[PDB]
Amino acid sequence: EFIPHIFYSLHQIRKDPNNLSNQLETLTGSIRHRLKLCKSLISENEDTKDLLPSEWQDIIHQREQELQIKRDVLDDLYRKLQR
Amino acid sequence: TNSEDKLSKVQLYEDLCRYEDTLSKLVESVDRFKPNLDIAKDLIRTDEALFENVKLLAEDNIYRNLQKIDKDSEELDSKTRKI
Amino acid sequence: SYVETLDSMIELFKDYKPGSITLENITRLCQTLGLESFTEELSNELSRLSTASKIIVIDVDYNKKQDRIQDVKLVLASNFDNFDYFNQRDGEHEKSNILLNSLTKYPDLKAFHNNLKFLYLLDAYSHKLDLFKYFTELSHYIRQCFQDNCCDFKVRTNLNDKFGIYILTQGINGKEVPLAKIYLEENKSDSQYRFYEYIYSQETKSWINESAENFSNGISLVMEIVANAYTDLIWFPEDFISPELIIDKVTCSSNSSSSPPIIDLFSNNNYNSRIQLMNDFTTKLINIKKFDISNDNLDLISEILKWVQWSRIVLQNVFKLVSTPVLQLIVSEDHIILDTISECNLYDDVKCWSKFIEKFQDIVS
Repeated sequence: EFIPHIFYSLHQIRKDPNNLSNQLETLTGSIRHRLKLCKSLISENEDTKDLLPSEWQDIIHQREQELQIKRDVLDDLYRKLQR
Repeated sequence: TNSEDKLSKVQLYEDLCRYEDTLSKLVESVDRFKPNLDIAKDLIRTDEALFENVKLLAEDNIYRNLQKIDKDSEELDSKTRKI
Repeated sequence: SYVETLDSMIELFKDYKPGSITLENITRLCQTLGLESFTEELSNELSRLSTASKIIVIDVDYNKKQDRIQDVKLVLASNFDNFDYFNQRDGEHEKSNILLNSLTKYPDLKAFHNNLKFLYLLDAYSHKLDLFKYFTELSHYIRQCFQDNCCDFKVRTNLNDKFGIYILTQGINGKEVPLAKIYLEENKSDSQYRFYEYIYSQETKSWINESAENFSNGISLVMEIVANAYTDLIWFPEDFISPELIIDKVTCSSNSSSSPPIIDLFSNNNYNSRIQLMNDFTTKLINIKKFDISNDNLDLISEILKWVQWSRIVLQNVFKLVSTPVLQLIVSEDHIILDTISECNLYDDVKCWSKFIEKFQDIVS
């Protein structure tokens, strides 16, 4: 997890700038660490980057048209074979 | 090769990209010990946009259900094929 | 200028990302204001965060199972225990606690931070002037001053989970509308500015300083005009109030040409074809949001409010009616004349202003 850690470190930055430069540098390094691991984790996984809008509707339309043509041909087969 | 083209097509990829850019600007600012407000506010609004897109990704499951009904489609096709 | 810019950046960061309501963020916020803070375990299910300063003690009860604030108590170490930290709602038997509401009804710590900054201001600047006592009593003195001066204004404390003395008028629907908010602010301009106790005497019908020895330094009593918001902005004659009493002048920064919509309406020929508008203003109109009403300036509250009310009822409605696409309409600082048909001035009753606007609307429609 990097999201809550980024949030929290962000907030103690914005709450206490009066901390000595040591804490500021260390904490900024920590955020750079978290976003470095963030970009790495984005990098190795293609699926997330794909996740990271009409195509779904087109797939639904093709699925429903193939379903209805299957239903129609099965109805025709049922009607014909009963003789 | 087309994989990266598809990944660049979805908005949240650009979102992580300029979020990284904004933190790069912020770390450059703190390195110069000259914190510029606009960089930090840009960072926070970009983070918020990231998080709204994080919700927007979740409602995922529709594609998965389409995937299972697709497998149902081809298995029914194979069954009727051997018939 | 580095310190002033850094403080301005810190104020901006505090306002831009107030943080989520968590026990840790509340503790960090209190510590950032210099408040002493400790956490006690009252039970396996309940922890208390107690925060303290010179005069104020704030207990925050936290339910560990529900991840929620259960209660908030303010205690004063002053001889004055009667400080009102509840919202004034007419007809609810449950006085809703401002501090508890600021932590339970809001998504973030912004409401709580603003209320805590106000309590910390009273704490820091109270000594023999007790600002908790004086600020409580001031709401009664202002209410009396309006009764004695026949002003149709209602005084309420603590509106919408925020500390302040709110001045309300009756709106067109009998709904109460806030006109102004009175509160204490740190005097950024003069740390040597003496703030005295002024009491409204029923006997003299005037503000009096009974104890010139009772003062606080570096604090001002501020009157903020509550805009219902460019047409909803209140504009004042530049010479209406001494410039030394103006805390926040909305400078139209030099890259957007927003004259007062009033002055653009003296320049732009897009009028109702039935009205010839004549400007008789001698002064420029300025947008003022905040006034210093400290010390001898408490008499100005009634004059400022009468102007704000007259500007809303008369001026803004005249402008709205003239701006919607031959009688002479003269508009001055304190009087409006529609040829020989109707007139009204700033010193007339609200009933005369309403009758003027009704007649004006009947002619312009």
